[PDB]
Amino acid sequence: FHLTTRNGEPHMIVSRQEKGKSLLFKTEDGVNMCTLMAMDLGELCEDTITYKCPLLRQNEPEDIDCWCNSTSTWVTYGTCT
Amino acid sequence: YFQGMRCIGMSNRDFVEGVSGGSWVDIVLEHGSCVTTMAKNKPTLDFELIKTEAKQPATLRKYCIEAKLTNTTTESRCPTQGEPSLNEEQDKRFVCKHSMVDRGWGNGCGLFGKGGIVTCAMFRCKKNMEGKVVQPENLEYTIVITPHSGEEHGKHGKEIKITPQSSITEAELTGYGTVTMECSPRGLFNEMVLLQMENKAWLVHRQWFLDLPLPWLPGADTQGSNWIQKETLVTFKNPHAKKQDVVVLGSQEGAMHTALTGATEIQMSSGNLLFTGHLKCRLRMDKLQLKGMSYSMCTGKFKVVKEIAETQHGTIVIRVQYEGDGSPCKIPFEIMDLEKRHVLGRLITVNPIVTEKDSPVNIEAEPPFGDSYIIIGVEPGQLKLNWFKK
Ligand SMILES: *[C@@H]1O[C@H](CO)[C@@H](O[C@@H]2O[C@H](CO)[C@@H](O[C@H]3O[C@H](CO[C@@H]4O[C@H](CO)[C@@H](O)[C@H](O)[C@@H]4O)[C@@H](O)[C@@H](O[C@H]4O[C@H](CO)[C@@H](O)[C@H](O)[C@@H]4O)[C@@H]3O)[C@H](O)[C@H]2NC(C)=O)[C@H](O)[C@H]1NC(C)=O
Repeated sequence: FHLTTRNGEPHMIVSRQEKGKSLLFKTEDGVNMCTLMAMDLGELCEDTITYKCPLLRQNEPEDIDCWCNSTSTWVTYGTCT
Repeated sequence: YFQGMRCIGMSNRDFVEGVSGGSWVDIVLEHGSCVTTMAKNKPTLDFELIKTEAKQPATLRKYCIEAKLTNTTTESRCPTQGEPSLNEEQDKRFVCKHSMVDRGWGNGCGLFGKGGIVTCAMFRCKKNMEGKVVQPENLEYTIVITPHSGEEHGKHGKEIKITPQSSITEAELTGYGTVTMECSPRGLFNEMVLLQMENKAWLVHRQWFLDLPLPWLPGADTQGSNWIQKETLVTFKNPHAKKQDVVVLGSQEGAMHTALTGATEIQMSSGNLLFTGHLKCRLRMDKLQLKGMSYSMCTGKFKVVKEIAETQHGTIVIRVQYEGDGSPCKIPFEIMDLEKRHVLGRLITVNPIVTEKDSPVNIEAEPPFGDSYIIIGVEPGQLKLNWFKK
């Protein structure tokens, strides 16, 4: 994925080929691992969606399909097939 | 096939003549009909209103009937943290919505409760329709003035365009001079809009049009991106802690075509709306004159080219062909009683003339009711046709 920035926070641009894999990237705070469970993750196209993957410390995820373990990260992917 | 034939062939034809000399003469013009004016020593003329169109009418409002969405972005906050915001909320191209959604430990919040959430998506119109308001004051009427000469033949009638703001018109008729005329309308727009969907249009009510549940832009807009009421073509689904789906409705063209059942359809061409106008005109002929006084009377033989035809207006069309020499020459013609003592009836195609030898010429005449003699040419071989008008 392409790692960029959104208002100073990390921002991942995820493509279809990355469906199902842990998204790792180094940060000043160490290695950040974000988990992406987006069922509608498709090919990158004009139909993108963008939202935040919150930092989860010691809590099961609820009503979300993206979260990270060290730093809250923004995510963007396309839904085209 | 000849000059003046069109009006002769029309069932709605008025014959107008003035009771004075050099005075104005009033005529009424309607689409589909014509007027034949006649005057002593002046050529007979045919008038026909052929087109009434609005040019560059003002656009009242543009409506989006099909749109696409891109750039969906969602921002949400924890309970007790206030309303979230996105820069896109300032960008007029985006449709946004603020909602509340359950938040808690499972999604990054230290407290269970409802948090504010906001979602935006770029709105892009893919197809729109237009509502226009035609100013009666600027409708353009096209009138064709044809010299009723019966000249077979290049020889197209004089076309003139006027609006209710035009001043008196001085139309030139090649070889006859000029005829002056003024016209005034007689309506529909204080209250009806003209909706244009693709390249059809419809006459619709102002308020109905202004109440349509669709995104719009005021007429003045040339930018076309800051649509108003975007939410009319958009549905924000129930939000989740960190994201929310936004879906755009499908094209509303079919919905419009349906809502436009019974509405008066208005024809249009080259982007202009066409209507069927009604004119009242006054015309003066003091500047017109007969063509060909310089000519002399034919003294050859003519031959009736075809079968004499009866018209819907109590007249007849005699197609003759000059077989003599000495043309352009004036065609000798007279209608009399069986004894050839008195002159009866009259010509509608005044002062008939042969421009070229063996190019038949059509003549429209009005025989008196009953029996008469149509004397064409002068002897040797003068034509003496018996006619019975019923
Ligand atoms: C969130 O999760 C990510 C990824 O899951 C965190 O980064 C990861 O953190 C792991 C530890 O939590 C780290 O494991 C290490 O394993 C080896 C370290 O040795 C350990 O030491 C103890 C003490 O003796 C031993 O008992 C035992 O042997 C342990 O294994 C080690 O070999 C480190 O290795 C390599 O990491 C990458 C991945 O293989 C290699 O490419 C690289 O060359 C190193 O050699 C590993 O350090 C795990 O690998 C690490 N993964 C990363 C950084 O991608 C992240 O820190 C977490 N953050 C928070 C805040 O929770």
